[PDB]
Amino acid sequence: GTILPETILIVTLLVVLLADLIQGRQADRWTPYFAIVGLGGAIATMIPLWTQPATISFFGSFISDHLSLFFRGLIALSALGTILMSIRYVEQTGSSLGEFMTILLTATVGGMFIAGAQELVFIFVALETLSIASYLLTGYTKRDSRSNEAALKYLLIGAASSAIFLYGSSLLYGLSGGHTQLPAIAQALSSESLGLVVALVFVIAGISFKISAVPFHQWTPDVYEGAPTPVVAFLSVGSKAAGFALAIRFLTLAFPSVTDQWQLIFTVLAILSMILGNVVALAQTSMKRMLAYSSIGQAGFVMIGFVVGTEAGYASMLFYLLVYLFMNLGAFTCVILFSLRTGTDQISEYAGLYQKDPLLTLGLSLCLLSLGGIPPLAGFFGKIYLFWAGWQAGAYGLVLLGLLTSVISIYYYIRVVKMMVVKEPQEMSEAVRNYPELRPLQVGLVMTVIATSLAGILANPLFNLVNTAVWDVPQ
Amino acid sequence: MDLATLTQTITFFALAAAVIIAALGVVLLDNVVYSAFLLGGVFLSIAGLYILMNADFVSAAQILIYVGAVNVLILFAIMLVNKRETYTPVPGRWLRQGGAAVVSLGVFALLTKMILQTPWQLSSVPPTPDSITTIGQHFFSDFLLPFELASVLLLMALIGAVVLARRE
Amino acid sequence: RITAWFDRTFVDGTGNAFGVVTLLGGDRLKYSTTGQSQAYILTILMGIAILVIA
Amino acid sequence: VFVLSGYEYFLGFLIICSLVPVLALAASALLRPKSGRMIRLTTYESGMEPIGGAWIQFNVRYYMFALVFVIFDVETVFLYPWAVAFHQLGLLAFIEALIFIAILVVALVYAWRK
Amino acid sequence: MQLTYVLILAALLFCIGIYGLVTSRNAVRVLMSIELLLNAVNLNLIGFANYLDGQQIKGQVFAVFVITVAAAEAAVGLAIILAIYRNRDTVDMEKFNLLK
Ligand SMILES: CCCCCCCCCCCCCCCC(=O)OC[C@H](CO[C@@H]1O[C@H](CS(=O)(=O)O)[C@@H](O)[C@H](O)[C@H]1O)OC(=O)CCCCCCCCCCCCCCC
Ligand SMILES: CCCCCCCCCCCCCCCCCC(=O)O[C@@H](COC(=O)CCCCCCCCCCCCCCC)COP(=O)(O)OC[C@H](O)CO
Repeated sequence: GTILPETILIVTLLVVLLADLIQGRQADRWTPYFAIVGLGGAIATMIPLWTQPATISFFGSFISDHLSLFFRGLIALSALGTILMSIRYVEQTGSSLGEFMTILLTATVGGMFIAGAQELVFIFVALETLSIASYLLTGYTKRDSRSNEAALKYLLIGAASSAIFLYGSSLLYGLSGGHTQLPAIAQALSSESLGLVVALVFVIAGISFKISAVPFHQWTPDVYEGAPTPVVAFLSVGSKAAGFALAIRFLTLAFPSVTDQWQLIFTVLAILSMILGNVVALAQTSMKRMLAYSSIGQAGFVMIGFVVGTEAGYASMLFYLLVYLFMNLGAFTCVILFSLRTGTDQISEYAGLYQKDPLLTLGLSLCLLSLGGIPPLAGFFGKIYLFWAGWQAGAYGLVLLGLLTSVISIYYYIRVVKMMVVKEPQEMSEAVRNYPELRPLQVGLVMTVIATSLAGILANPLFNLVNTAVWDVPQ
Repeated sequence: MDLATLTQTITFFALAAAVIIAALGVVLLDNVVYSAFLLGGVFLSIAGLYILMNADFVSAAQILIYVGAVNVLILFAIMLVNKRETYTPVPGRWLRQGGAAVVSLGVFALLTKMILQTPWQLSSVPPTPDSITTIGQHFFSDFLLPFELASVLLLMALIGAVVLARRE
Repeated sequence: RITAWFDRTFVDGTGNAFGVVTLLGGDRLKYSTTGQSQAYILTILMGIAILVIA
Repeated sequence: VFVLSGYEYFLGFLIICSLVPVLALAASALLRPKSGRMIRLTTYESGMEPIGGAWIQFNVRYYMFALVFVIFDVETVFLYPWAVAFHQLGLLAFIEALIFIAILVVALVYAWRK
Repeated sequence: MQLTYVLILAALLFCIGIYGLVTSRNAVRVLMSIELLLNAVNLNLIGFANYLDGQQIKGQVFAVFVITVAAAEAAVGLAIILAIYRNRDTVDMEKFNLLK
């Protein structure tokens, strides 16, 4: 029934099969394309049903409003940016590329389904589809012990988080008679009880694991060091996209907004995220771990968009979640491009890169400064909109903490640009002293870098988009 | 106040005692294979508890999957990883053990208060006996997205597990 | 000779202490990521049953 | 409440069938020679002595053959209510079940190709 | 045999599975504890379906899906454990700590 909203997913699904059968027959294949083409077709399939029809439901089990299309396109674009980086990376490792892109595309399908899902069973199925593929991608490079320990750790944390989320879902199904639907639960239970609070906290425990809200954060620093770096790039953009989409679709629409104790819970988690993820990130030696704690901090920033939900905090949250894509894909593409050439190492080895490779420096400094919130750049306007949507509602303390943490973040984001530019020929690191002198990697790097530098001042075209998406959130 | 209800109560409490003892054996016993078999015991007891709750199909499905597929998998893997168990005691143990114990007891007390406090809607109408045809109707009318996506889930799980457990 | 010394000690130092503290607060709080997945699950379980109390 | 008709027999018969081994094996225990302890209690190694060490040279030969079994064991559970309820469904359920079976067939081909 | 009893039993099984998931040191026992947890969830679902929603049983289909995916997650978890064992040559969960 109304399977039209699925002609965006099934396309990607077809690719999952076609980029798999070709690996069964060929085993030396060009599947990186017709996978980029698959995601391009999936995204181009949204234009016919972004504005032309109204909001539609599959069977009550799926909804295709403008917010759903926004998050689906966001996750598809994250996967498109990750496919580019991971071509020469997992090929340089003695591993296959089709059996990796099938897992990546299945994770993408799960993240795209969880965006527009509005039923307990289907929500669980999409979340678990995402989580299993995330584990498999984290433990892909099975030769390194760090990758295996990271996959084991991530699996043991995520499966427990899913068990808690499932206990919450079962409680939520039992409190409101039957009604596996989300909107049919708000109509059934409309009063705070102990069962509803317990279900709420048990759902939050499984949401915050996805969006990396502390104290549910302690896996990203150990997973970002372990996982293959393009998996980390997809995991910091697409996984947060799916988590925030599910949080909006769940908390707002299912948990009757009469029980807005989750705004208190998320104020707590956002304060704690801003404080921790930016203070501890300040003392790190590897780029991937630094980016992990940075990602925790940025999730804390985003979590002041829908904690003051006022049709402008939601728009601020969505705009920062859109800009975060360009920032982090570009900040991970340069990390991959550096660890590919010779380095394969940490921050201290970046010293002196301005002499040997200036394009990588100009591409990485732009993205780190955007993450820090430097004027005209994609991050400055994102953060300014996040902070004004927070003042305009009444959350003085949250914004006054976000600003101080933004300074703390400017410090350790510019500490890397320090190494990349300062050094004279006597202070180059041992990895740059012998720096040598892959087209998709460069054509993705250039694109994300020119996007993170122009989507700040050319922001008006993608403010109407965010607003028509926010028009769908209930209040 | 009957012979049917007396049997349905005695069997429920027997299966509950079996569940508790086997589930404590799974996690407390020092030998791991005893835990691997008491796990199948847990699964069989829960399969009985389902039958006692008018769910005859899902109990047989559990017996197929849990005590017939997942249990056999766990037994194979427990055999694959035998190295005579030279676990040296670690100092920071009583801390985490005590923390786990207290957090478990507290969460259980909280859940029990929530369960005994909330007024569930019992809806005293006898359930349906033909519980498998209804599940068949819900796979293709209501739960079509999950039924269709479970196939891709199984496929990706197979792919990734063969890749991780491969030998090369 | 007092004022300069003051500037070199009390004012400057007061502006640096903050920074130094923020360094220490990061250097001795990374140890919260202990590297033990069971500890992570304990912190996740301490998240619940506390927000449930508050 | 309990409306599952046929149950009464599965419990009683489960008891009476579990009682068969624990009764034959007890009758055998009552009437049979006592101990035979000293060297009757060794492991059969074709008459020789166990070589020592006694390991197995672990192989994934029997983890993969259980992984692939779990997959299709779940497949059959998903396919049983479709087959039992193939009357009220008719067409458009055959299409979805056929998509399901095609995905599982690609899974089997992937497992058979490696 | 009431709904409250089944729910308390499921909560207690959840408790035991959590204890085993946090305390146990071997690496397969944490997976077995995760299975105990998922069973504690399925018991809630079937109890609610039997008592509250007894005509168009919807907790039982959700339970079928939970069983399916618990099997899948076990199939993946034992693979992860075999991969980590093939390199570290142990399953002592107190030796997979590459940090300070
Ligand atoms: C109308 C029926 C009335 C009774 C029927 C009972 C049938 C079964 C039990 C037979 C009576 C003797 C049983 C005692 C148990 C025991 O073994 O004691 C130990 C002594 C061993 O002697 C002992 O040997 C002992 C050492 S040792 O352990 O045996 O090695 C030693 O301590 C001892 O001094 C020495 O005497 O053995 C016996 O007493 C009998 C054991 C073998 C008897 C087999 C009878 C076969 C009957 C089955 C066929 C019938 C068909 C169906 C009928 C329903
Ligand atoms: C795979 C390994 C095992 C996994 C699962 C194990 C778990 C066991 C399964 C649990 C079984 C469930 C509970 C059984 C229900 C008992 C009560 C009952 O079933 O009600 C029936 C009636 O219940 C009984 O009368 C049974 C009670 C006696 C059973 C006691 C066990 C018998 C023990 C052996 C016999 C001993 C006799 C001599 C004792 C002095 C209903 O009758 P009906 O089927 O005809 O339907 C219509 C009904 O007639 C009227 O409308």
